[PDB]
Amino acid sequence: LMGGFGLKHPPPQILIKNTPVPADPRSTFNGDKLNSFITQYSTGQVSVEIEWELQKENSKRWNPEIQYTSNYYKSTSVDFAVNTEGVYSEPRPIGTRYLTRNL
Amino acid sequence: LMGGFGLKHPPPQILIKNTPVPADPRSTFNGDKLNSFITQYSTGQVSVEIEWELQKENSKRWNPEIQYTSNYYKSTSVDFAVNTEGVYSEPRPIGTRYLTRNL
Repeated sequence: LMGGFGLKHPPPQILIKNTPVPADPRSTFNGDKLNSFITQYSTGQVSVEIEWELQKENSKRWNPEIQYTSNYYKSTSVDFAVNTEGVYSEPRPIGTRYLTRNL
Repeated sequence: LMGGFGLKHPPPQILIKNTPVPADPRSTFNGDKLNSFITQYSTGQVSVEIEWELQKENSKRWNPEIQYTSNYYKSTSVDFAVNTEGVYSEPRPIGTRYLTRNL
């Protein structure tokens, strides 16, 4: 109901964790669990690639369609770009429905 | 200079004419040319088919382009259609230059 593709078997969820590294323990045995660790974090790269299938539009409409376009007039900044501070923003929401079809 | 493709050998020009059909002449020979004809005209069908080669656009521009689009707002008639009297009109001239490229 938020929109999308419903899936019985959606793309699986991917879990990631840092392995705990203990700090130096006591030199005499204690049976309690170890609560003292070295502080860590990790960084890296992630890639994702999706193949999409397209359904081409085949239409005998004579007159031109409605299209999504960018504003022609001058502006202080470009839409869908960074500003002076280096912040990327998205000006408006963009839907999918422009071309037409007979009911 | 009006714009277009210059051609040393352009598509050839096609000439068409009704063949003259004489009206009944005199029953005694005269050597002057015949100036009296039957009035005629012709109608028919014509087809023309052109193959066009396309140059695809390959671009890394991040932000959206300018596109030619039709007006969204309500109107008394549709652009590029017939009116109530059956007259077809073209509202505006439409150029070819919308997508962009680096200089």
